[PDB]
Formats: sequence, structure tokens, C-alpha cells
Amino acid sequence: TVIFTEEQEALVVQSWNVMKKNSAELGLKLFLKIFEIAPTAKKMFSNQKLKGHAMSVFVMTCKSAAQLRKAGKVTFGESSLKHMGSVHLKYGVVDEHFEVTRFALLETIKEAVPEMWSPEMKNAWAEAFNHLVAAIKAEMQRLST
Ligand code: HEM
Repeated sequence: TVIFTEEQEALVVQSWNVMKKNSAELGLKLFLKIFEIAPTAKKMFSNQKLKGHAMSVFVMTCKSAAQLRKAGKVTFGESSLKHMGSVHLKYGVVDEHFEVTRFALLETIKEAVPEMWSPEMKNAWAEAFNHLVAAIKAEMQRLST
């Protein structure tokens, strides 16, 4: 497991509560940053699907932070992990795409809540994001065999 503190969860929960006021705009900013860095990713999404996908990234990472605090591990149901993993595989999503998305997510948060930004805030989001991404792949691995 990992030790993910009440303070770390509160950073994620509290910044998301502030950013939620502008969730549609923030979702667009996230994808604008992703597509600025790696425009080739735009082809995967050839917009209401972009809106839903950005919201999934934010809300699913938030829920991963809550599960890390509560359980030391990500506890998403297997059908949800299996869906994300199969869809990502189908579309050719590889590690670099997750890495660019993480980078863009953290930049987006930093600009959305400059008054809360700090190394601790960055690391709390990043840890929750990384554990969700790893959890999808561990579920896809349980099914590769
Ligand atoms: C932790 C990070 C991510 C989470 C939580 C996440 C979540 C999701 C979910 C819930 C879906 C299903 C949408 C549906 O069934 O309609 C989905 C689909 C998809 N994801 Fe992700 N995703 C992540 C990362 C990525 C990344 C890094 C890429 C590529 C840069 C990507 C590209 C796609 C595409 C192309 C689809 C299918 C089209 C769409 O639903 O818009 N995803 N993702």
C-alpha cells in the first residue's frame, strides 16, 4: 500500500471543489494543453466526448485520492477498470499519453488554483492519478492471462 494522508486527500478534495465551479472551462483547458503538447492525441478523439473525458479524469482521480486515504489502495469496481482498460487499449493509449495527460492535468490545476498550489498539492494529485493508471493496467493484466 501507500500512506496517503487526510491532509493529502483534503488538498485534492478542496481544490476540486473550487475548480468544479468552472468544470466545463477547465476540461477544455486540460485538453487544449494535452493537444498543445501532443497534437497527435487529437486523432484518438475524432465536443461532448471531450467534455465527458476531461470530467472523468478529474473526478476519477479525485475518487482515487479518497480511496488511497481510506484504504491505502485504489478500490474501483472491476467493471469500471475493465471498461477503461479495454477502451484505452482499443484506442492505442500508451504510457506517454498518460504521462502527457498527467503533466497537463497538473499544469491546469496549478493555473486554476494558484492560491492553493504547492509541492504537496502537486504530489497529492499526481499520486492519486498514478495509482488509478496503475490500477487499470493491473486489471488489464489480470485479464491478459
Ligand atoms: C487516469 C486517466 C484517465 C481516465 C480516468 C480515463 C477515463 C476514461 C473513461 C471513463 C472512458 C470511457 C468513456 C465512455 O465509456 O464513454 C475513457 C475513454 C477514452 N479515453 Fe480515457 N481516461 C484516462 C486517460 C486517457 C488518456 C491519457 C487518453 C489519451 C491521451 C485517453 C483517451 C481515451 C479515449 C480515446 C477514449 C474513448 C473515447 C472517449 O470516450 O472519449 N484516456 N477514458
